[PDB]
Amino acid sequence: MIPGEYHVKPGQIALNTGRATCRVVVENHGDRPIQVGSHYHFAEVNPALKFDRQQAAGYRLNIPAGTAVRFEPGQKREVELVAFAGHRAVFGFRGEVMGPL
Amino acid sequence: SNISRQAYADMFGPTVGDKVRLADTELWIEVEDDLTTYGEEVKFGGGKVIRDGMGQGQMLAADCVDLVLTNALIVDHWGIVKADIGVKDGRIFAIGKAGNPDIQPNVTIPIGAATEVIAAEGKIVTAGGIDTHIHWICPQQAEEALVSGVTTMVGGGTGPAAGTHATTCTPGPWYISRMLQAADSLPVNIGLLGKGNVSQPDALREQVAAGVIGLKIHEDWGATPAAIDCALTVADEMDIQVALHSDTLNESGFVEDTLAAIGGRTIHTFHTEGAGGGHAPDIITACAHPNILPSSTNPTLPYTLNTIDEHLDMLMVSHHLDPDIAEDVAFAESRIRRETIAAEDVLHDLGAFSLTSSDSQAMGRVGEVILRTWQVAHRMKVQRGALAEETGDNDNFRVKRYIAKYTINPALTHGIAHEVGSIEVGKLADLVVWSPAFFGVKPATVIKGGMIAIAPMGDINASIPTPQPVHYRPMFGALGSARHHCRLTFLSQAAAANGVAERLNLRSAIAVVKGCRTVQKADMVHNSLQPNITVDAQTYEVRVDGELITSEPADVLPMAQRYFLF
Amino acid sequence: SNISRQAYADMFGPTVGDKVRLADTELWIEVEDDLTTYGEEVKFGGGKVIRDGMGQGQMLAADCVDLVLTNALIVDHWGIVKADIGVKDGRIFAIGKAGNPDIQPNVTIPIGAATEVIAAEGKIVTAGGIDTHIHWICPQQAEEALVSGVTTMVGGGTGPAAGTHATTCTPGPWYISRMLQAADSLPVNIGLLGKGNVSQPDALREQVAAGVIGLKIHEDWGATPAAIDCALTVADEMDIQVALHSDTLNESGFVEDTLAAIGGRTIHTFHTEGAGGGHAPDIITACAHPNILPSSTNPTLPYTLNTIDEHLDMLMVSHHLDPDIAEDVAFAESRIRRETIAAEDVLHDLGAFSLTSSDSQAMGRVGEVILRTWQVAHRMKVQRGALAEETGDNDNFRVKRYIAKYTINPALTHGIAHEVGSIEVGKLADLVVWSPAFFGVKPATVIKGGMIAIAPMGDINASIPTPQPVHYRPMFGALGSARHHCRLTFLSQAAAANGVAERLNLRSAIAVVKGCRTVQKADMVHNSLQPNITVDAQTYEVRVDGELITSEPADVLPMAQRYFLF
Amino acid sequence: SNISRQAYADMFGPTVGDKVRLADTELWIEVEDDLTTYGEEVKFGGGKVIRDGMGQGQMLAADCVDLVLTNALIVDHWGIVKADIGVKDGRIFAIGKAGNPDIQPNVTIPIGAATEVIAAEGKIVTAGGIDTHIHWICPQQAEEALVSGVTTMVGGGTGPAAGTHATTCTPGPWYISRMLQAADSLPVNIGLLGKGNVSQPDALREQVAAGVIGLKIHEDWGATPAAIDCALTVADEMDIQVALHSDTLNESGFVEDTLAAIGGRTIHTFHTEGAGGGHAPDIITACAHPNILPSSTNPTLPYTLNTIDEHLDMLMVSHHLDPDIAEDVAFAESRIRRETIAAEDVLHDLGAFSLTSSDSQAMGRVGEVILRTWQVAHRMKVQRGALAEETGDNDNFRVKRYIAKYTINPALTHGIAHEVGSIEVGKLADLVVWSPAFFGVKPATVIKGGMIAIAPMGDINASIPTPQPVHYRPMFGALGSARHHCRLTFLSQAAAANGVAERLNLRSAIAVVKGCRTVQKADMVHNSLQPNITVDAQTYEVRVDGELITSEPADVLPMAQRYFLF
Amino acid sequence: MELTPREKDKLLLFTAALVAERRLARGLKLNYPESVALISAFIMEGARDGKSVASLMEEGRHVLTREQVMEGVPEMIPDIQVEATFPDGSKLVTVHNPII
Amino acid sequence: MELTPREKDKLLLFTAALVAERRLARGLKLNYPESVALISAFIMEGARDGKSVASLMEEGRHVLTREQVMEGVPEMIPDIQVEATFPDGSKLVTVHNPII
Ligand code: NI
Ligand code: NI
Ligand code: NI
Ligand code: NI
Ligand code: NI
Ligand code: NI
Repeated sequence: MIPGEYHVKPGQIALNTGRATCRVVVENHGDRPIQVGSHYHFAEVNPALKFDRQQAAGYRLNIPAGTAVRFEPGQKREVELVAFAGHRAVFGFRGEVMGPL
Repeated sequence: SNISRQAYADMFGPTVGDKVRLADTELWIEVEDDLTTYGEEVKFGGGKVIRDGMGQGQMLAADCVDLVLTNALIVDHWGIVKADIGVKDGRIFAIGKAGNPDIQPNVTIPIGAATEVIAAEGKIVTAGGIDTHIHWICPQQAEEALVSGVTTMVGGGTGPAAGTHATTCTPGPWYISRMLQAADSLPVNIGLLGKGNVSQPDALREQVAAGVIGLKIHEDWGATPAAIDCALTVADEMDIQVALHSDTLNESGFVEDTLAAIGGRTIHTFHTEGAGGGHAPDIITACAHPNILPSSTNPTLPYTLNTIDEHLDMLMVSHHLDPDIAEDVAFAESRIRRETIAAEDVLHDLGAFSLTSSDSQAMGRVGEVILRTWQVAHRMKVQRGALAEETGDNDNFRVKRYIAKYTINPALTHGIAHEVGSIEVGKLADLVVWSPAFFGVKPATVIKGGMIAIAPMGDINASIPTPQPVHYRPMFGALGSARHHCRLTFLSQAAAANGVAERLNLRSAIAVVKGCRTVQKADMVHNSLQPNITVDAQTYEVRVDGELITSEPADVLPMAQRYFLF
Repeated sequence: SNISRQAYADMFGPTVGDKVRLADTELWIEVEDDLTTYGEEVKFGGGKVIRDGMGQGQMLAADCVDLVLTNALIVDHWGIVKADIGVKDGRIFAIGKAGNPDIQPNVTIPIGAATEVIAAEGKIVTAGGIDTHIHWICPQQAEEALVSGVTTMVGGGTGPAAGTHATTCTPGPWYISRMLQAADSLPVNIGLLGKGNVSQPDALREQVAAGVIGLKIHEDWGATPAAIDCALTVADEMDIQVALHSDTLNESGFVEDTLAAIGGRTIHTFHTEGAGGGHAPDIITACAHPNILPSSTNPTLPYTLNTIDEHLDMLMVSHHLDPDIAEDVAFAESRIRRETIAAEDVLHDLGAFSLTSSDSQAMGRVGEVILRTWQVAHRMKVQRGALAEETGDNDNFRVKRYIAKYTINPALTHGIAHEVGSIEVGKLADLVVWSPAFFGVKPATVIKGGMIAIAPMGDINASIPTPQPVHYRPMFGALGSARHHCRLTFLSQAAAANGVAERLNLRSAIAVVKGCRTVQKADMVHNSLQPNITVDAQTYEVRVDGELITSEPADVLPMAQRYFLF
Repeated sequence: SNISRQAYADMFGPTVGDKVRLADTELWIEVEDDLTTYGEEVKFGGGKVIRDGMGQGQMLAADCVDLVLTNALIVDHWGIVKADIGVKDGRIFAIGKAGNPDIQPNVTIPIGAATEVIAAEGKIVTAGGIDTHIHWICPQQAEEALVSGVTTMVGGGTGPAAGTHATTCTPGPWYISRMLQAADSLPVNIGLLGKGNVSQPDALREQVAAGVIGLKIHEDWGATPAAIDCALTVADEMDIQVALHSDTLNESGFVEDTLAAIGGRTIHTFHTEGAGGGHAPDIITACAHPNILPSSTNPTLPYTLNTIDEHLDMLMVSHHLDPDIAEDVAFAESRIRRETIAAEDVLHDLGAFSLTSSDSQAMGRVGEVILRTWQVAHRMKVQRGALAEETGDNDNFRVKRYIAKYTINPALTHGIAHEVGSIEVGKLADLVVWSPAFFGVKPATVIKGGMIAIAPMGDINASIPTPQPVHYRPMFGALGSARHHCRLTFLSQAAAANGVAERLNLRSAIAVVKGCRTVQKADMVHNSLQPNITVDAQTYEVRVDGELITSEPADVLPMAQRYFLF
Repeated sequence: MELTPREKDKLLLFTAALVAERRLARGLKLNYPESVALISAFIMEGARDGKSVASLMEEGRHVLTREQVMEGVPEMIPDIQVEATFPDGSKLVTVHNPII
Repeated sequence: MELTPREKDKLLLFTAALVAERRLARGLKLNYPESVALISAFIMEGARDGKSVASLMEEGRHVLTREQVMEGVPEMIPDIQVEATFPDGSKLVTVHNPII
C-alpha cells in the first residue's frame, strides 16, 4: 500500500500524430552551450547554430512538450522537426516573421 | 515522437486508463477521458511551453483567461477527466485544452500575457466543499473548514452563546445584521439561518427580510407541528430553505405526525440518522419521502469501535443537559443506537442519504466533513464491494456518488447551485488542488473566487517555499479587499430587494438564493433513492423492503494516524 | 410542587440568603433579592422552558429583546441580586423577569423569535471594567485588558516611543488623529488624553478640538504651576478632564503649592500614593480635598513581601532614569516608601481612594486591575474585619465599595458614566460573565455592545466547544464591521461638533464626554471619604486624625498561583 | 561646565571623532560631524530638558514637529553625522538642532506641546531598506522584511502559484487590481511588476494602465529579443522600469544578442552574477554598460564554504525543473559557478554592482537583504583592506557605498527616489533605529510614515515593556486606517490618471513613479563603476582589464550564530 | 508536515503539559492549569498508542491524586475532555472527576 | 531575545520534533508529520554544531529507517528541506530520500 500511488497501464504514447516532420543536421559553432525548447520556432534559434534555416521555417522540435535539446560548443547532431499548427502565425522569437507562415 | 506511458505520467500526470489510489484508502479512480492533444500539453518553467510566441499568445486580457490550471485530473460528479481549467473574472471559464491558437491545435483556453499559471500535473482538482450545518460558535471555524477544503459555510449562530451552542440560529434582525457584517471578515462564502421556531409568520418574514437564506427548526426552541407548519408557509412564499431537527422526545407527536405537519413541502432534515437529534428511534425513516432532502452530521461517519462510547457525554454538553436529571439522561440514551448508526453508512452507499455535513462544535467536527465522507466510502467498498452501477475495474461511480454529498447536493438543497457546488462553466472558481497521497486530508492549494486563499507554506525567510516547518497560512485571497472580491454573502431575494447590502454597507460580493422550494429527492445527484425503510420500535433494527440493513464497526481507518501529528 | 434549596441552587443558581465565595478569597456575597417567580424561571435546552408558545412568545423583534442572560447573579454598586437581564439594540434593556407574557406571570423581559439566550445560572455578571490610566505602548494591551474583564480603556500614547513609555500623552493633532483611526481596530471602548504640559492655552485647545477627552499633566514634560493652571483653565471651558502626575522633585514647589495652583478645580490625581509619581513624600494627602478624584495604580496593590524589592528597577526603566546618575537614583528611592504603600490599602478600604487603574507597562500591569482590587479587599477583610457599613453576615458592602473602584467611579471621573460603568438600563451592554471559582481572574464570557467579543474556546475541530486546549480567542464581536458597531470612540464635545469623526472617516460608534468639571469627591460611589490625613516629612508615617494608618505585607495572596500557568 | 568624553558618550551617544563598531563585524564608523551645541542637547525624562518652558516651547502644532528623534547617529549615503531629526506630517522635516528657541540657541527643530519624542542617543538611525526583487508568494513576507528593516517592497506575484514561484509577475489587469487591493493590508510601501513577456505592445500597455510600475521579463515566459524590445518600447513611452532575467539557455542568442536587443535603453538586470538566472556563463558582463543598473540577489552574498553545495537543489525547485531530465540538470549546473560567485563580492566592493535584493522564496531570503550586504562589506574589508576612497582611519566610505545598495539606488532605479530611499527633507519618514550591537540584524524600532509600525516588545502584562519574552510585534502604525495613512501604493502615471485608485477604492496614500528611463549607471550613488570586464567561456574566470577578480570563501561570518536562536 | 490549525493548537497543549510534568517531578503540588494540561496530554498519547476511548476514560482518573495538587483544584475540575486521532479517527475522551 | 518571525516559526518545528522524539522512544512507528519534524530538527542542531551542508545532506538519511515508520511514509517523503543558521549564515539543506 502506497498512498496515492498510480497504476499506469503499460505501453507508449505517440506524440504530434498526423503532422509534417523533417530531419535537419545542426551544428553549434559558438563557444557556449545552446539549449532549445520543444515549442521554440527553430528557424529563429541562436545564430551560432548552423543549419538550413529555410527548411526549419514554421517548425519546432518533435520532442515531448516541455523538454529540450542541448548543443555543447562544437556539437553536431541530427534533430527531427514537426510543423507548427493552429493559425501557423509566428510572433516573437527573434522577430523574423511576426505574422502567418 | 513516442514516449512510454510511465514517463508520460511522471511528466504530465496520468492519462486515459491509468488508475490512481485515493490517499491510503482502497478506492481507485481511473481516468475516463483526456482532453489534450498528445505532444501539445502546456507546461510552465524554464525552457518549457508557456512562453511568448509559443504556448502563450499575443491576445489582450479580454481574449484570454486570468488563470489556468494545467494538466489537472478533475474529480467531479459528472466525470473523472484530465484537462486544463481556465478561470476568468473569478469564475470557471472553460474545461478543455489550453495554449496559443497561433501555433497549437485545438486550443479552447487561450493563454496570454495576462495569464497566471498553476501547475496541476499529478494533482487532483475538485470543487470546494459546502457544509450546510454550521454553528457559528467561533470565527476560527472558517479557517479550519477552509483548510480542510470547504469553501462555503451555511449555518447560524452569534458566538459562544447557549442558543448557538445548541442550535444553528441567528435570532432576529439585530444579530442577523451583525453577523452579515462580520461575515465580510471570513474567507469562505456564507449564508445564514434564522430561528424558525415561532407560530407567528411575521416574526419569520422579518428575519428573512433581514437577510437569512433559511430557517432552522430546532427542538430546543420547540419543534412542534404549529411551528413547523408556520416556517414552511413562509419558506414557500419567500423561496428560502427550512432545516429540521425534530422532536426527539415525541412530546408533540411521533415521526409520522411531524411528517404530516410538513405536508409534502420541501425540507432539509439534519442528521437524519438520529444521534444528533430527532424523533427516537425512527427519524431515519424520513429518507423514504420525495420532499425530504436528508443529510448526516459527521461524528457517526463511519461506524467504528469507539463511536458509541464517545457519544453519550458529547450529547449532554451540546444540548445543556443534566446527567443527574434522569429524564435528561434517558432521553440522551434513546438517541444513541448502534442499530441506526450502522445502517446510516449503508444508506449513504445506496444513495438514500444525500448530504454529509459537520454540525460544528455541537456534535460534529468542522474540519472533518470531507475526510469522513471518504472514510465511509472506503469502509463500504471493503464491506459491500462494487456498486451495481460500477462499470470497469475502478470505483469511479462510488467516487462520484460520494463527492456529490458535500458539493453539488448541499448547493442544490440550499438554492445556491447557480453560483457554487461543482466545476462547471459560469460558477465561482472555488477550487481545491490535492496531491493524490493526501486527497481528502490536507489540500495543496485552496482557491477562492479565482485567488489562492490558503495553502501550506514553508519557512517565510527560506530561499524556496518548501523548507520546514510547512503549515497552513492565509494568502492574498484572504486579505482585506481582495477577500471581499473573492467571497460571496448569500441573501434571500427579499433582503436583496430591500437593499440590506447597502444599508449594512456590506463589502463582499452578494449572491441570492433561489429554487429552494422546487428541489426534491429526485434532484439529488447520484443520491435519489427513496427506500421502503422501517425501524423496529423495540429493537431499533432498520430494514429496507424487509431486509436487515447493517454493517460492522471499523477498528482502524485510513486518512487517520498516518497524517496527523495529534 | 416543592424543591429543596440545594437542588434549586444546582439548577438555577443561588437565591435569597444563599452565600457564594468569591474565587479563593475570604470574601462571601449573599444574595439580597431575587426578581423571579419560583416555578417560572426560564431555562434553555432540550425540553426546557424557552420554546415556542412556552417561555418564548409570538411578538415581533421590536417587542422583545435581542439577548437575555438567564438567572444571572448581578454584582454591582447598587446591589447583589438574582435576575434575568435583557439586552436590546446593544444596550441594557431591563433587569427583571424574562419570559412569555402569554402564559407566564410578571414577565418584564419578553423573549421572542428574535431572542438569543445566554445561560447565566450559577454565574456572576458584572459591568465591564474601566481602566483610565493606559499607556498606548502597544496595541496588544487591548486584548490583554479585554480578557481580564476591562472593556473601556482611557489613556494616551503613540506606541513604544520614549514619550509614551513615560507618559499617557498622545501629542498633538497628527498623532491624535492617527490614534483615533487605529482605535477602530481595537475591541474596547477608547478615549484619548493629550499632552497637557504647556503654558499656551491655544496649544491645548487644538488637541481638544482634534479629539482628546482629557489632558495629562506629567512631570516628565514639566508639572509646573503655570502648566497646571493653563490645563485646568482649558478643561473648565471645554468640559474635559485633567489627570495629574505631580512634581516629585518638589522642583517648582511642594504638594501645597500644586494644590494651590489647582485652586479647587476638579482634577483626577493618578497613583495618589506616590510610588508611581508625585510630590515626595506627601502627594497622598491630596485625598483630603473635595475637588480631587484619587486613584491608585496597581503594582503597589496590595502590600506584599516582594513589593518593595521589585520597585526600584521598575522605577528606573519606566522614566528613562540613569542608575549611575546619583540624582536619578536618589529621586527614585524617595518615591518608594513602605509607609505610604501600607497606608494605601487601608485608605482604599475606608473609601478615601476612589479608583484603581493599571498604568500599563509604565509601572503597572494591564491585565491585573480587577484581580489586584479584589486582593486588596481580601487582605483588608483578613486584617481589619468587617466594615462599619456592613449589615448581615456577609461582605456585601465591601464588595460594592470595591467593585465601584474600577467600574462606575472611573466612568464618573472621566465623563462617560452616561454610556458605560454599570449595569443600568440605557447603558451600553458591556458585560462580563464569571464562574464563581474564577471570579476576577478568568472570565467565562466578555460581551461588548451586545455581542460576545472574547471567550475561552476549546479545540476548534472538536465535537463540542469544551475539549482542550481551552484558551481565550477573539469572537464575532471583535471582527471587522461587527466590532465597529459594538465599540465606542469617545470624543470631546468640540471634536464631535467639528466633525472629526467624518473627517478621519471613523467607523465605530461615537460617544461624547460631559460632566467632567462638576464631579467631586462626594460623587464617588461608596468612596467619598475626605480624611484629615497627614504625612510625617521625616518618617513618612501616614496619620488620619492623628491615628497611624498601616498594614502588614502579605506572604501569599489568593487569585495567584492556583490559576496561572506562569 | 566640562564633562569627559566617555561620560558624554554614555549620556548623549558618541560625538565627532568617536568610532563605533557595526555589530560584530570589523567595520568601524567615525562620527564626521555633530550638529548640536554642547550643553544644549535635548533629553527626555523626569527632570530632563524637554519640559514646558524649557526644551519645549509654546508654539501651536503648525509651528513645531510631530516627532523628534533626539541625539541620533545618522548613517546615510551623504554622511555619518550626529543630529536631531524632526518629522512632520509623516515626512522628514529637518535634520539639525531640536529644542525651544525661547531659551535655547541654534534651534532648527522646534519642540512643542504637539511633539512626541523618541530617544535615539546611543542608537544609529538609517532610512528604510528597499527590496526591488520580491516574489509575492505569501503575504507573510511583508512582516519578515519589515522586521529586518526593509520598508518598501517592489515585485510581482499572486500567491503560491507556479508562475509566481518562478517569476516576479502579476499577470494582467484582474490580478493586478486584486493585488493592489490586498496591498492596503500590508505594512510596507508596495509597487507591482507586470508580465513583460509579449510581442504585442497593447498587452503591456493594459498592464501598465491597470497599475504596474514596471515590467518583468523572465526567461520562463520567454526572454527573447522580440519580447525584450517590445517591453522596452512600452517602458520608454510610459515611464516605467523593466527588470530582466535573461535567456540562460542561450536559446535565442548569447549575452551580446540580448544586449543588442536592449539597444542602449535603460534596464535593471536582476541577479547580474548569473546563479539566479541569465545567459550562461557571462551575464555578469552587463555591468560594463552605461544603461544597465545591476543588482545581486542574496543567496550568493557573500561567498562562503557552503554556498556552492546548497545551490543545486535550490535551483531545481524554484524553476520547476526536473532532476531526472538531463537537460534540466545540465542547465542548472551551468548556472552555478564558483568563479562568478567569488567575483561578485569584489565587484560590489568596487561599485560595479549597484544594488542588493532578495529574490524572496525563489532563490533568495526576504529577511536577509540588509544583513548579507554588511557581511559582504565585512568580508571585503578583511580581504582587500581599505578602499582607495577612504579617508581617515575608519570605514566610513565603504559604509556609505554599501548602504546605498539597498536604500537610495533601488529607489532611483525604480523611479521612487522622490518619495523614499534616504533621510532627506521632504521624503516619507520611513526610518529604522538600531542599537550598535545589533546593527543590520535586529532593529530597535521600525518607523513607517511617521508612526512606529513594528518593534521588539516584551511581556504585555508586565510593569514595563522590557521583561521577557521580547519578540517583534505589530504596532499602531500597522493597524487599520492608521496603516493606510502611513504607507504608499506606487502607481504608474497612466494608472494614476485613469483613476485606478478611486475605481478599486484603494485606501492607502498613492505615489506615482517617474524618471525610470533617464537613470543610468552614472547616477548610482557611490556605485557607478563601468569596468572593462570579461568572462572566459571555458574556465568562467572573470577579469577586469585583464586582471583576475576573485576572493576566498568565508568559513564563519558575523551577524550569524551570535544573534539567531535557529 | 502541512500542519492544520488543530494540529498546531494541540502543540500548545503538549507544551503546557511539559511545564507541568517538570514541576510535578520537582515535587510541587500542581495548580489548575498544570493539572488540566498534564491529564489532557496523557490521553492524547494514549490515543496515539491505540488505546480505546473506554480504557482512557478510566486510566485518566489515575494520573494525579488529591495529594499531588493544590487545595481546591480537584473541585475546579469536574471533568476533562480532549480529542485525538485514534486508529479509527478522531474521538472525544471525557474523564469525569479525574482527581480524587 | 528580540525573536524575529522566522525564529518563532522554527520554535514550532522544534516542538513538533519533541512530540515525535518521545513517541519513537516508546517504540512506535512514526507517521508522516512526526518523521518530517524529527529529521528536520536533527539538521537544525547539526547546523548549530557547525557541521557543513554536505555532511548533513548525508547524515540526514540515517536518522530513521523504513522499519521505524508506518507503511507508505518513506514514499510520502521524497526529500526533506530545512534552513538554519550555520557559522557562515543561513543555508538550505536538502536530504533526498531520507528514509530507506
Ligand atoms: Ni440538531
Ligand atoms: Ni446542529
Ligand atoms: Ni505617572
Ligand atoms: Ni502612567
Ligand atoms: Ni530571476
Ligand atoms: Ni526572482
